[PDB]
Amino acid sequence: RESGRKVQSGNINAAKTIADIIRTCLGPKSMMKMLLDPMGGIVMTNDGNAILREIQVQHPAAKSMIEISRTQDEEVGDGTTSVIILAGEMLSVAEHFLEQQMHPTVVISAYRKALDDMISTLKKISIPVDISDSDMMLNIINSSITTKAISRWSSLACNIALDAVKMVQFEENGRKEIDIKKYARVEKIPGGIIEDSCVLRGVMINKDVTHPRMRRYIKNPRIVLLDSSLEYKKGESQTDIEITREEDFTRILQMEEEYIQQLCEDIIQLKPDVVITEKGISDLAQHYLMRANITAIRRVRKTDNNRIARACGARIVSRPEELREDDVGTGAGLLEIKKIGDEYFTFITDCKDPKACTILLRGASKEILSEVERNLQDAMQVCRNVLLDPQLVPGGGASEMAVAHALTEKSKAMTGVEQWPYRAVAQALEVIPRTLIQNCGASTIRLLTSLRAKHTQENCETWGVNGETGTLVDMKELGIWEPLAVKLQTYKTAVETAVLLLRIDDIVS
Amino acid sequence: EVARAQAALAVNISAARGLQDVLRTNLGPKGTMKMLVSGAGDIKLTKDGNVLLHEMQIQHPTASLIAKVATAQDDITGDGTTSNVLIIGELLKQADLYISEGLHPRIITEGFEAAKEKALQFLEEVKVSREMDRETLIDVARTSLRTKVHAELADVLTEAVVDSILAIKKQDEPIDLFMIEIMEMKHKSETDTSLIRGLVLDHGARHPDMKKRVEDAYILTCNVSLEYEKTEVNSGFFYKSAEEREKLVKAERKFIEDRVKKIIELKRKVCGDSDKGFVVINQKGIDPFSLDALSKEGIVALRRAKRRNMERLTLACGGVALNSFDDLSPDCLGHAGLVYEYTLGEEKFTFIEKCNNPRSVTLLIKGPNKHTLTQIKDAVRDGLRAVKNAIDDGCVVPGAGAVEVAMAEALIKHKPSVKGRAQLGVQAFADALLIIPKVLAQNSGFDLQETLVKIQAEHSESGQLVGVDLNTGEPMVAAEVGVWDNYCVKKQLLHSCTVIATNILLVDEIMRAG
Amino acid sequence: MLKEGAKHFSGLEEAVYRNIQACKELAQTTRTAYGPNGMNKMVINHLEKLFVTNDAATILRELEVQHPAAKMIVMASHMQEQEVGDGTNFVLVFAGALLELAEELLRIGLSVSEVIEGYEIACRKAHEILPNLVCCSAKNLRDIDEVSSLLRTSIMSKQYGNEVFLAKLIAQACVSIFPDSGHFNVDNIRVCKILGSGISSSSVLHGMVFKKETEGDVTSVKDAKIAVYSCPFDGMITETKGTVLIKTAEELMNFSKGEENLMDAQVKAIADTGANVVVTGGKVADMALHYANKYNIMLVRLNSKWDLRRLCKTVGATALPRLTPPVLEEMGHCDSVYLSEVGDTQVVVFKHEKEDGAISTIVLRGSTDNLMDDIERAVDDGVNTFKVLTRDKRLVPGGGATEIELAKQITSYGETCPGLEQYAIKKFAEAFEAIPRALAENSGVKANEVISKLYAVHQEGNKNVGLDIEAEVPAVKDMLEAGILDTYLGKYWAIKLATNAAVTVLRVDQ
Repeated sequence: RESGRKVQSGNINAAKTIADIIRTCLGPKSMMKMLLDPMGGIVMTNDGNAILREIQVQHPAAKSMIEISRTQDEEVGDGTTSVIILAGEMLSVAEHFLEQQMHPTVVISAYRKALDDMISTLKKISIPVDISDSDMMLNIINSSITTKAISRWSSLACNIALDAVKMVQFEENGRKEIDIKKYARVEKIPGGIIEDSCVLRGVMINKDVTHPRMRRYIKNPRIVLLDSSLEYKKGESQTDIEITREEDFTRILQMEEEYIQQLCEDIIQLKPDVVITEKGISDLAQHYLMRANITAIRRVRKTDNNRIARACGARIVSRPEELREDDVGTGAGLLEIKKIGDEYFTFITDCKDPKACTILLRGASKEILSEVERNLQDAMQVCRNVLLDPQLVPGGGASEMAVAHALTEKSKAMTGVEQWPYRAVAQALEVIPRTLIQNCGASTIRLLTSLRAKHTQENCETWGVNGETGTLVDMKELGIWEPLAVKLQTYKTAVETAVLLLRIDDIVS
Repeated sequence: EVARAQAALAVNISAARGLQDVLRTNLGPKGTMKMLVSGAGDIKLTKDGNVLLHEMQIQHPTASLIAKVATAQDDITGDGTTSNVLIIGELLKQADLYISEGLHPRIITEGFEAAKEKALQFLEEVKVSREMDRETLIDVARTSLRTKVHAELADVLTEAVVDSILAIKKQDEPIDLFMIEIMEMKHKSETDTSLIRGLVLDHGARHPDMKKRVEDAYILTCNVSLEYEKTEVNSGFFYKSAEEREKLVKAERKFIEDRVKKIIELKRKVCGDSDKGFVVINQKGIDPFSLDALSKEGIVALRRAKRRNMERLTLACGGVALNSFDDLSPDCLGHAGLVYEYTLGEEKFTFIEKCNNPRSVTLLIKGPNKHTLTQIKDAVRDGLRAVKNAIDDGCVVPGAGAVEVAMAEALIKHKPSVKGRAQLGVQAFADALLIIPKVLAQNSGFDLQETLVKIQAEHSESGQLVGVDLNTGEPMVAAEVGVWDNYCVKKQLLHSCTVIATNILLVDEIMRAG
Repeated sequence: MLKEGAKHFSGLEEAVYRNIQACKELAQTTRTAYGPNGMNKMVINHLEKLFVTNDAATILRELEVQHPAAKMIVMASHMQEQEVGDGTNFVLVFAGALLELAEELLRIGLSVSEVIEGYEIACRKAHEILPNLVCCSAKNLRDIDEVSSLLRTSIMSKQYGNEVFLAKLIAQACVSIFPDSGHFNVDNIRVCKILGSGISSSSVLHGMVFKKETEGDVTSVKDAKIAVYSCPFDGMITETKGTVLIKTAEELMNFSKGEENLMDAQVKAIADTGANVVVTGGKVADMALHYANKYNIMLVRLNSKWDLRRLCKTVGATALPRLTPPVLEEMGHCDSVYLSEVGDTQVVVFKHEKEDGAISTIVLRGSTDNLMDDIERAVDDGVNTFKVLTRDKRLVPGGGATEIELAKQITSYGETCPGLEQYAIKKFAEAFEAIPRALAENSGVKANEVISKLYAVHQEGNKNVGLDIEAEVPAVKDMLEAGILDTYLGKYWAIKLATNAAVTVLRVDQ
């Protein structure tokens, strides 16, 4: 039970401090807040998503801030800090005034037009990419890794991100939307080195299949994904009574044989060696296949088989009758039990569809690998974000100072009370520049007013202050870049986010 | 509960001084001991930076956080944790002064680094490459032990130190996880510090007078049961089967008098005499009557050994391990040119000594057996790692602040950037260096100012590395003096000092929650 | 601290102020607890047991202090007493006195190491002229008056009154009976108090004195195969039945009858295991005893662990509960095993005395144990004040005469040495007057009178004080020339051990 202006305050109130301390933590140049547990447990992070947690949370809109944050933590995970900045910016500025000017409403609307102007300006301020040139992509990843200051192994993982994620990218609604991630498969591996890893075709099966009787290598036998229903039928097509006695053992187990084979001969109809048996797994099912000298890999996940559905690019087959390569094991394909470290790894490569690879990771060991993987995970996603979005923007204040002018130019032209949000919208761009001016550790009011001028003539197209260069700069020469969507994705959120709590005057239990 | 930014940094920097200050002699011979009766609530004695940290249950995050990274140096050097804390808060003292006047917390943290380099560059510049001899290591030994204990106490310690590492320098292993074998002994005085190029055997055999002086040591380190057990034991044990117990009574001493004969024959094979000493060491119990048979053969047959000792036995002697004594060649068992089975107190601690190809060298200390006897053991043992660094680095420079000024000089003597910006960081940065001699000199004596202008002008006049007389307060050529910084030690803690001081400068809030 | 942090109960005030005072109050207690004194200090045990002693460790052991300051040092007086007899009551007060000069130096603002070393420096200087203070040595450890001259001191160093016949009876106890050549035994020399008669009636029976009742017939033979048992007879019967008495009735008459010949069995098997005496940490069993009277096995109805200890100790015995026919493990040692009556109580006696296995067991008669205890306190020390294990002890003046000797000496040097080192070395030779001030109190005079003359007597190695009227006006006794002397040894220790901590205890501010 909470009300109105006090909500509206608690909106501005909480969302203020919500938007805040992690901006000290923001920037490649940053300030890590300390976090103390009531027991005395200490934490040092630049991660708001992490910072969101140990702090005791009460304000349910702060919980809701954690929501769009986690919601964004789901999407990128980076900028979850940066998304809640601007809503904090947004909710702070227009709300109290314009609610004391009596409305969420004109505030609500104008962020539609706060959104589009930049969305427009985004397509203007962001420039297309070569996803064709991975180096044109690499610098982004070279840029993506280094705000949290990780380079060492990532410098390679940068490239390896480029490689698979363009391949792990095959997806179409017919408008060809590519979100596809789960295709990309990663491998914890002991030994090798962080500077040695790769992407192997199909989907390499690492996690739950070490299984040594897969044989080892499949030259061109098929791998078989069973939504069969390979389960032995104790009768003709059915499962007869159990075996409590000698008579039920002879007759029933015999008919259990046929249904395995007749399907496994349908499996043989696509000629495998490896059959990874998921539905209809039977102790006779593998044994027959093992009697068939068909290695039947059981006690297995359909997630593996979904990895294997993306390992051969295939589907999994409920059809008992007439099992096919294109049914399961699409394409010639491979299957190989590989030891990277000594861990057995099934590698099912050569998906029937091209753009087939999945990321092998070697560190000097699992951990220093996990160093790669975690950062590669960021590296690899920026790809499918650049692969998502083949436009990208000179960052910092360039990203920031661009639209406010058009926005103010709107507010000036729009000259409503919607102009007031476009004023409230204008400088909210510049807070991370303030943080960037924090990042350099300089005088913001100057650099703002300075960068304000930098948009008066240059129009801050490439010109922000970059706290890490310290100065108002071209962000193209300087090379500050993100795929446009990510900018918007950070930008889209806070609008709706602010607009979200812009709706709430009422908490009620 | 929360404190923001400025209020956040205070609790940080404010927590440092008093904490930091207690250590103002933790280093060099002037270093003052500190006693926990309070750490777990137990009477103790310690000087080290990192160790004292972990020892006390230390409630404050400030106290908490560096001990984690202070663990690194104490892991690496073992000392200079006895040092590093001092520059750190003094560094913390410096940066605020700007922000006190005002300045952006970034740029100061920002201005430490080229500073952290140009000074580290000066380390490259100042580092004194030295060709390590036992004497050089003797004065390397005593500079870390002066940090620990009396230079007096550093003396009898120094011997075993540079001597133990002396046989590992043979091994060409720059680090020592062996010849780190240390022993403590019942005594009225912790003064005694003994050096066994071999090992020392804690357990005595339940039978005395077996071979009390083993001259030629032929050591089979044996897991063997020469006590299977003598009476009813079934698998060697009691059980619920009489039927099996009925069968299993006799083979026991048979399996034993086997291993008896397996030693009996072995002894006479190893020896053919009681003249050449001989040793059997069981990881488990042995029949004394086995021993009785064997104790009269010229063996010292030993029992219930500790698997750890077995190794240095298996290794420093080149010893061996079997489950059946069988017979083995005399040489087939590892060797120590002498074994001295030694009782001080009521327990014979057998010295298997000059163990052939020692990879391990045993350092006995006899003492009152108090945390006194502890305060000596820890003392040598980080100096061991310290002097180990002198094996590591060929560059050892003197301590006693001979480094600091000349290092603090340049970056102050010129803005290394010729930025105020960096010099903001740098002047903050390069200043904290002086904390060590300036307090120690004043800890021991006159105000820092003189020695400072001395040591500076001296270095300015000299360039020779001149450092405090750590119980006077006057600078003395610290190289010749022997108070000595491994280029390992100082460089690391340098990094350690700064690498923490930044993001902790960067804590602009702390919430109590989790 | 300022923060929530770490662990310390010393430092700041505590180190300077409160530790020194923690280094004070108990030394303050020990001041007339050492040396010739009429001071007496009541103490209750964990037993709540009212007792008086001028011995420290007794008092010490039950004292708890949040500081290590008072805490840690007392081990030294023990480390001392580990070495010798008293002088221990001197050990700490020597420290505490010389200590609080440093907090003054702390007021005067002298650095720790600056304060530290001059003592240590002069601690040598003490030990350096300490041999110059050897005015005699120990001639006949067999002689009574050779030894009694000494023994009087630690007793005196404990208490003034009873010292003489003690110092006599202790050599009449024949500390003689050992070479004390490096061979000396206070396991073979035990103080066993008979409660009864007088303490002037207290004797010394050479051979183990066990006031415990000699049970039944005396030893089978005097080289006693000894069965020392914690519980040799716990009873052989179990009465649990329908009623745990009778239900089927005749089943009762079996075991109460069948019990006793099992006690016979055990006792016969005491005669069968071969023990010339059986020893019961547990109870005697009467039939067994009667059987042991038949078998004439000497017995002890009940045995203290203390009994069993010395029993297990010296016999080579092992005290065991036995519900079984017994097994000699304990066997023998003592070649004469007797019954005595001293204070007219059955005294189980064990004597092998070889001059090496030689047992001279002091048997204290007295009508009070607290009496014979505070006695035994000084008696504890005299024997092990006698125990130097130098037959030649380089006898140095007793009673503290050597103090003023080096007061002049080392502060005259303390004069000569320069710097802040001076008062370090100077306060050092000032540490003596404490007890010459302390006992001067119980003596009844100020220490200036004492010390000015103790100074004006100058180099003596005799002239000194204590509890006396000689200790009052003259500031002169013979703490050498009267027969009151000291071994050279504990001196070095009473000097050194305290000097170490006083140095060390300050250096720790934690």
